[PDB]
Amino acid sequence: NQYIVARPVYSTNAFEENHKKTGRHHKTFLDHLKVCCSCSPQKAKRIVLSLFPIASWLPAYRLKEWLLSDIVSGISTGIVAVLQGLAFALLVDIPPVYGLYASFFPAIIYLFFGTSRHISVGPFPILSMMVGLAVSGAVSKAVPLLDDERVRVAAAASVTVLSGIIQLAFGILRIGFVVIYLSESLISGFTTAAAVHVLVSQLKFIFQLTVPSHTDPVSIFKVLYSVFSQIEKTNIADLVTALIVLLVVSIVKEINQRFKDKLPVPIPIEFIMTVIAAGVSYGCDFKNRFKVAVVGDMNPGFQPPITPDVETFQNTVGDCFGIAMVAFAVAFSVASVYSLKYDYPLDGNQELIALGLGNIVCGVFRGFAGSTALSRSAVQESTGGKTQIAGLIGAIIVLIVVLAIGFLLAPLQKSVLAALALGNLKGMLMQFAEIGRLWRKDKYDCLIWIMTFIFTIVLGLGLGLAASVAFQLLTIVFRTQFPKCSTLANIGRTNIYKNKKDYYDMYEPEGVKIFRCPSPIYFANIGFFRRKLIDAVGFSPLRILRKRNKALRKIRKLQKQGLLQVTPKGFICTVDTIKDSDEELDNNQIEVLDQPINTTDLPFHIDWNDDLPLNIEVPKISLHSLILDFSAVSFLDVSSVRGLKSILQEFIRIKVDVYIVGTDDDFIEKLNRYEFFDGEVKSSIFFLTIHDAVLHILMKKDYSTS
Amino acid sequence: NQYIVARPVYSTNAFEENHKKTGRHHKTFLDHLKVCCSCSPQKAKRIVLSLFPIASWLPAYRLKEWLLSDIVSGISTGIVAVLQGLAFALLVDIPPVYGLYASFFPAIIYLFFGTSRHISVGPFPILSMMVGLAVSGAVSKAVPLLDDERVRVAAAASVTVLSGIIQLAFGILRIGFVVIYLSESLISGFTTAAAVHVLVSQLKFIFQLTVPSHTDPVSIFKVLYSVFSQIEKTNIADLVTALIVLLVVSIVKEINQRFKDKLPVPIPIEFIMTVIAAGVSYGCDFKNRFKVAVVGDMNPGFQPPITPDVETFQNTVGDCFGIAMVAFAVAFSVASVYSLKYDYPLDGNQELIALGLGNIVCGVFRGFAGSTALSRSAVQESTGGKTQIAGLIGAIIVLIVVLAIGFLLAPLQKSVLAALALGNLKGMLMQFAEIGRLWRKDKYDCLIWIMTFIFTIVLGLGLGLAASVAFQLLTIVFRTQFPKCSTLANIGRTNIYKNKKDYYDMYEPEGVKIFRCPSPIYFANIGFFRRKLIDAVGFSPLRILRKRNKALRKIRKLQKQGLLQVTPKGFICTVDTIKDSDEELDNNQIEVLDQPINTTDLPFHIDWNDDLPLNIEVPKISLHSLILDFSAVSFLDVSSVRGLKSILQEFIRIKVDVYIVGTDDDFIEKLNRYEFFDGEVKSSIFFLTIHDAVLHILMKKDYSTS
Ligand SMILES: [Cl-]
Ligand SMILES: [Cl-]
Repeated sequence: NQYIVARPVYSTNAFEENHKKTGRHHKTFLDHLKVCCSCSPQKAKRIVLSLFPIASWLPAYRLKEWLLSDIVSGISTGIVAVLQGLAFALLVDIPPVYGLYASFFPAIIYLFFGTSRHISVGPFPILSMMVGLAVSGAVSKAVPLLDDERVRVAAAASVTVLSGIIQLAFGILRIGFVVIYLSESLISGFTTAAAVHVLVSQLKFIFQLTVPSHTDPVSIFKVLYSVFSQIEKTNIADLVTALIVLLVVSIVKEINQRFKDKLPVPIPIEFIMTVIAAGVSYGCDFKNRFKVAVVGDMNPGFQPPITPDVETFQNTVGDCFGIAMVAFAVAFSVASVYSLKYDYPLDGNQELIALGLGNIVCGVFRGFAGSTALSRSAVQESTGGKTQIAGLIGAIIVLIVVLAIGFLLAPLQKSVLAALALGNLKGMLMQFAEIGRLWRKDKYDCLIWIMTFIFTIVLGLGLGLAASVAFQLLTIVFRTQFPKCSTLANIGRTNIYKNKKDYYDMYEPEGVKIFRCPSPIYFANIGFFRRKLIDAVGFSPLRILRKRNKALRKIRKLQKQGLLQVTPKGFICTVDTIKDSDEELDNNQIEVLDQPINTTDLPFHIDWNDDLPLNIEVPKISLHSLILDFSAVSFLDVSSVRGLKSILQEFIRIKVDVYIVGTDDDFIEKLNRYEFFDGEVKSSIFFLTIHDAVLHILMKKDYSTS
Repeated sequence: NQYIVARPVYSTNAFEENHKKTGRHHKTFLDHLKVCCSCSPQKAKRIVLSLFPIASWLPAYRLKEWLLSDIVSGISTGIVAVLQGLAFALLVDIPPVYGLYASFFPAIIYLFFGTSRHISVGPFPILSMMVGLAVSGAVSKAVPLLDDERVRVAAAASVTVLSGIIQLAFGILRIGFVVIYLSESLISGFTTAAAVHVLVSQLKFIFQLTVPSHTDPVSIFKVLYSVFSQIEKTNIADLVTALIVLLVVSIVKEINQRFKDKLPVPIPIEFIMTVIAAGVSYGCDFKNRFKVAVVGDMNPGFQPPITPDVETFQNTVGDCFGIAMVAFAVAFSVASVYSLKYDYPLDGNQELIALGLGNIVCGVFRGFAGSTALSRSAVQESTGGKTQIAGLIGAIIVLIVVLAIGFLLAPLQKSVLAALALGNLKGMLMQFAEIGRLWRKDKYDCLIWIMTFIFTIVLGLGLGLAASVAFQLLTIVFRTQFPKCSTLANIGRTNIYKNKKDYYDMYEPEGVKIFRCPSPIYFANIGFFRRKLIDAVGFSPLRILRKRNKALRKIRKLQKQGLLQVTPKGFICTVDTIKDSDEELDNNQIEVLDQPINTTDLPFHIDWNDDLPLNIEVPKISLHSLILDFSAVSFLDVSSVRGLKSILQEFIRIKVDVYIVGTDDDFIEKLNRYEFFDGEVKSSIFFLTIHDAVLHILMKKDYSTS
């Protein structure tokens, strides 16, 4: 192997000069705006088919291969969705039939407007908790036992319509890329904190206690006190039934996860458990024997459309923003999992449009918000879900339960629903193991995780997410805050320049300094960059310039008085009796020491690194060439330019040639916009690589030696 | 000038093997915590000298060179500080003697604990506005005419004590680097919007109208409506006097800065205008002839110490946090303009300590928060101020006014004080020109400017600032969100690789792709990076792997059925035109298509790019080597490393070699912590430069051809 290169030393200017560059009209936004408004027949059809995905996958339906799997997966997911809807309507503190409305309407709208094929659409615990908190805050700020739940149902419907409107607006404006602003560790900490929230929320149903509608901040600790202050009134039948259901459900769920091969269809343990619980609570008469809290009689049928309260809109706009963002984040994560697993495209913008429309229709018809539960999407995909016909059949099962056979869910206890909702928490609760992993790998992401979790538990579920996103954006600045700037030296007498402190037998060319900042320099970076550059070169260029200007002022004062005669050979002095005296420039003239040294008045050049007459003392420097390795400097903001240009100017003023190497052409094109280059700072300071600058320096210095 | 290199082709591993690495100790947190508790004699001496700067700059005082200049500068800045304190006590809506207390106490404390030598310590308009808003909020939220102003004075004192406590705590924990979290454009937009706020807040004194204590959000609009709703009751004498004062002070400040040289000292125009205003108001009896509002009679002397209300602390935690942050940011900016101008070190943590102690003492003695006014600091520096003895003399002048000659300021109108404030406001108002400048230079910083302005005008000054810092952190993500990822190619048959779309006569080695992402490839951009890499290579590695696994499954099915035979020659097909039968794997068996292809059961190689027998079709790829130019990739978070590892594995599985080049030694070391490396994704994929990777590819491929 041999790396044999023989070419000329290239500046960026000399390179672009010798190699003619393909002229490219990069873009404007006028032509982009107009080409975005072409409205060709083919473009109009493409837009109308991207807004109505069912027109594309329904005619391409593979009946023989998909119909039975869709029917089976739909039966399973609908049976699960009925119970999940009842439980999550308990989480919202409304009658439990509105959970069935929330399980019915978004699935039917997403069947038409959605691009995913494997997610089940409906409520999930975190969003039901967020909606319950939003409506408990909306009923509080309201300028004035069945009226209470009626007002709560109205507030839930209005919160749902507003969050659906926000989602639909975000999908129309094509902002479907907001999901990138939530990292894996932020989502992890938020979801395990929310699982702890839900665990705490199910305690009033396991024990059958009466807990107020507490609100954030610190709602979880308020709910814990309300629960364990009454722990002497705990219903024992509710507790025992909930523990039995939770135990059996978790055992059979682990069995389903472990024996996923020998099992043809996963065991529907939730269905069996609720059937058995309702049968034993109806046969043994638990409602009057043990005084348990049961689901009770639900009204058959749907409710007429409702009108959204704009007062609730005003009172909960921010809560609905949080609800819309969490709903989209969760649904897009689950849908992305399945789209990567089955290799089909997933339009994020369409998701927002599909979920917003579903939430609007749901809230209009008295349901509450919901996008996708990973627990129900897994039940749908694991049972053979091939298309969104499984969602249609799940919604048909929900419709059958709403219209015909809801009376069977009358003797079912709320502790059983709470036990199921608690059984679905193992996956999120065991994410506490991410703390140690992230500690090992990346402590900024461990900070995001730990720091998200604390915010969400301490604050609310919607305020915690906002503070968490802000802190996660702050850790990006933490990463690039104190960069490990280094000094480079040549190792091997070749074109390899490494850290000066890392290898033996390196070589720094005399008078040359190579400095590397390993990160994008921004506003929070440039003071540190200047401090480290000054520590690396060994002096402050502005201080050297100021002392040189002081020395030049003293030389002029001593020479125009006659004590120092100018000669083209040197600084001969007729009298060597200089007395100690400083000019003591006042506050209004001291700014004259930062000006460039223009000593062309004297016929000969002053050597500032030699000794000056009459004991005038100036700090002597060895540096004559400063190379800046800008390879890993991705961007420069407005603050970086101002800071860098001023840094460069002082170096240039004290006669130190500055070279910037390792930058691509886009970097220099962007630097041309800041009006960075001028006289005394030109584009000739940019070279290709560190070696290119180093060979230029060597030839310059050997020619100056000649 | 010829660049000639002849070295061996170096992986990172081969370079570490050939060049022995200088062993360096671990900078452990425990040993660092060991140096923390030094208990050394000189260490304790320097700690005490750093906490009490006066013990170091007072003995080193130059009397004959500094004393008279400091005396004159102190006289001038104290005469300015009296009037500024009165005006800012107007801004806080308390009696005007508390502005004198605010101009006295912090200066006397900063004389002892301040590392600056040129700033004038006291209130400035933005902080007086913030303190007044915090006081109005506190009096609003307080659980149930002189009593109203007494309540306001107590709330101001308490808000000040809490602001000082927060500053002192931030200085004790050594967090004096938070000023880096405010860019130049954030500060510019904030100070322009705040100058607009201060302009609107002085209108109730120019016109002499009764405006309620409006509070944010949109307090600027509320105050404008209440002002221009009663614009008919405007006092004409107040407006005329304010306009005359404003015209004169603006003209004379312009004459001052235009003719700095001819004037030995700047013309004191606020003082002269105040004396003339008070004289024509007392002689001509403006208080009874025109019913003008005057400063009134002030209580001669100081007030006894007060105890901070903890109810006010509870009510204004966040308000005082914003006040502390704005105070420190402003004082540090000014202090930094003179440290640099006069070349002395400025400790930020001692700045926080001194400002916090000054605010605590001021609030205890019935003052309001203040750090420094750029207008007053400029008067102190521009008049000859050399040390903080000028601040001591200004505080002595404020003391004289408080105790002895305060009654002279009795007939002075408040419109004159408002006019002085506006004359000082002109400078921050002139920052509207930065909009077009930033528009031309950097549009992310233009966005920071405009959004900071809008957040500060619409929301509060404290909420406006909080929102602004969040959006400015978000723009950092906006920059690195959609990087200009590009494909590279060789120019000149040497080691120069540039954008494939930029020059003519470039060269792509057959089968090699070189991909460059020019940014830290973090959580915001790993999906984008993945998509762009897939667009660059021309295919999806996972899709090719899945179709190859499908083809191999069909091959094994047809070969164990006896339909085809295996031979060292290849596949022998006695039967051709096989019946096409897709296996149609189910949802729980399909992830077997993502497994590595281990066809060692068959003795011969299966050339997946050749023709497969019996109508089997797989996509063919020309790519056999993929180079990733990670030179400008600064950092990688957990999300990046998971996404990056996933991308690499898919490529490796389809037999495409992957090389990562251009990364420094520190970057590879960080990667090891993440456990990125394992079997099949080794450390041998890292090479020094792109040419090193390319020379390795060529030798590998030519050896395989040989
Ligand atoms: Cl779930
Ligand atoms: Cl000011």
